[PDB]
Amino acid sequence: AVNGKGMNPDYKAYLMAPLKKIPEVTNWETFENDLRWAKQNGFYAIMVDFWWGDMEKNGDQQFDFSYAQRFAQSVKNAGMKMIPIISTHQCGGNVGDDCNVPIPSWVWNQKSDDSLYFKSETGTVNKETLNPLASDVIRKEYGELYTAFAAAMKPYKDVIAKIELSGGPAGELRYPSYTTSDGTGYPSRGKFQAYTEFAKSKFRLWVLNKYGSLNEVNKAWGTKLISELAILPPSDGEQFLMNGYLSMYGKDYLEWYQGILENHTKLIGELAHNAFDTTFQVPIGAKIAGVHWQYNNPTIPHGAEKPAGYNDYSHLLDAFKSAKLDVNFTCLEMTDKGSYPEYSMPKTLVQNIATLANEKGIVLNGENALSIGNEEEYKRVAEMAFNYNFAGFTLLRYQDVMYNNSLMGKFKDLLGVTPVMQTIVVKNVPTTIGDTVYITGNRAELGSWDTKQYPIQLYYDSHSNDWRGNVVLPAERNIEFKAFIKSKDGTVKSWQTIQQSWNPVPLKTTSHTSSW
Ligand SMILES: OC[C@H]1O[C@H](O[C@H]2[C@H](O)[C@@H](O)[C@@H](O)O[C@@H]2CO)[C@H](O)[C@@H](O)[C@@H]1O
Ligand SMILES: OC[C@H]1O[C@H](O[C@H]2[C@H](O)[C@@H](O)[C@@H](O)O[C@@H]2CO)[C@H](O)[C@@H](O)[C@@H]1O
Ligand SMILES: OC[C@H]1O[C@H](O[C@H]2[C@H](O)[C@@H](O)[C@@H](O)O[C@@H]2CO)[C@H](O)[C@@H](O)[C@@H]1O
Ligand SMILES: OC[C@H]1O[C@H](O[C@H]2[C@H](O)[C@@H](O)[C@H](O)O[C@@H]2CO)[C@H](O)[C@@H](O)[C@@H]1O
Ligand SMILES: [Ca+2]
Repeated sequence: AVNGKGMNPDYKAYLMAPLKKIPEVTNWETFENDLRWAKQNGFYAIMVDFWWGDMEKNGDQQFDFSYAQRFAQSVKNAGMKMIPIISTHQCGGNVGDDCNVPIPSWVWNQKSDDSLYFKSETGTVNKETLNPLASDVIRKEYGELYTAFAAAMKPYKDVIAKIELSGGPAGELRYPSYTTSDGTGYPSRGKFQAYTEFAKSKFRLWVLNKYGSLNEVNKAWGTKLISELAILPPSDGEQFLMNGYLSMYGKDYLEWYQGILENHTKLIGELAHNAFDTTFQVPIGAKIAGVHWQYNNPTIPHGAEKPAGYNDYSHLLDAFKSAKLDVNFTCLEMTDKGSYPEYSMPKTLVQNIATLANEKGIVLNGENALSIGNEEEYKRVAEMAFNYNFAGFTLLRYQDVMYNNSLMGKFKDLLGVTPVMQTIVVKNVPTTIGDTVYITGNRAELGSWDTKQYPIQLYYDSHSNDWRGNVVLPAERNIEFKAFIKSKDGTVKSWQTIQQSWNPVPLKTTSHTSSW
């Protein structure tokens, strides 16, 4: 893996449940059998949406966790684990959505202003999820929902492996900047979503709080604003994305804009921890979308990410570390293109997020953005997952492998692996002062024969005079590998004479000794 390390010893594969409730797909008996089958193919747990629209449909404090409870019961009967996603967003309307579960209708009556929803550059209103600006309403509702959920699911604490929170549209921490109705669907530029009166008002106050008075504002922005009312979000999102973002106004606007999501992250992280830490004691995470289009567009750089709220990923991730939330990213199955007209760079994006997350020490999880119908995509996921220290991978979605045996088989081999620590020993290596020995092999967990970025470093043993090291490997899979020497300058000097192999890697920890 990167930095001479191996794969993450805690890696686990999860299966995304269907969008429709199980009873709308099959019966519980078959479901339990499907779970037992998934478990046999390497899946540790099933991740599932529990919609707010279902749990608190009738009215405030009128909860119904019966479906959730019945679901967990079958997961228990099947000896599986589950990861509930407390989906406080709407189901249906997004790409590939085969459902219709809007959030409780009554929640909208809690305000007379336009503080609860979103409004785009061109006036399009969106109600897929509560506007994170309404932190007072969010604190109350999420707070009550989370605590009610914890109590209702207490009997199933043993089958809950982790809990995922919904931070916005499609359960992702972002603004609803790419939608059909707003004319911003992939792969077009996104539209800023801060045009409600309430949003304008908050930005205005934030600016004034930062500089004190209009005069200081004008001084900092180098503008000639006539009055406080002239402080507004961009009038033209396209011109703003073309070069306005470069000005001091631009930087302030984007800071505030992304800042709303960061504060939201801290808020739900606090509520979640207060509600679950004692009862469940399981990790809590949230999702970051993979807005890969318009990434390298020369005219409107990062023209899709910025409107979505993603301007500075480093700063964004700090909010996660701060809230004590693990991160779940996507687009692990895609490769870079970067050509007109999509200017898509998903892999570069993933590499960047992973690196940042690793540096900050944030537990990293991932998913595939679109359905995978070919083995090649599994390899892409494997390459990313096993070389950038991912702790978990969730496959979307259930039916794709559950009803396709050959596909399910390719996943078991490539992704449904169980990491096991093994000792690799290499004798008689003709190393000279300055050299270091690494191993690289055929599987992604071994760098896929890469000597540049992913080789796994070994350590010299001055007592037995050989090179060794404890490496994490995929249990019960066949591997081939060879050690090689790297110069002080990083040049590959030579390779082990004969290619080694382990068919397969044993399930118990032991050692593989070979000679140069
Ligand atoms: O709030 C000040 C001003 O902001 C916007 O104008 C920006 C523009 O969006 C940027 O692209 C760049 O040109 O800087 C401008 C500010 O000098 C709003 O369009 C405008 O209505 C508002 O007064
Ligand atoms: O639903 C949010 C979702 O949006 C994106 O998915 C894209 C997909 O990558 C494109 O190929 C095309 O199908 O449009 C989809 C929706 O616009 C992100 O890739 C994904 O990370 C994000 O969760
Ligand atoms: O291209 C990857 C390749 O790596 C190994 O082959 C080495 C070989 O062991 C060295 O003696 C020398 O020939 O460099 C080769 C790499 O170009 C693996 O043995 C091979 O299976 C793998 O495809
Ligand atoms: O059930 C999980 C969520 O699935 C959809 O959202 C996915 C989307 O299908 C995928 O293309 C994107 O890359 O990731 C999101 C987030 O997992 C539904 O639209 C969501 O409502 C569900 O929560
Ligand atoms: Ca409530």
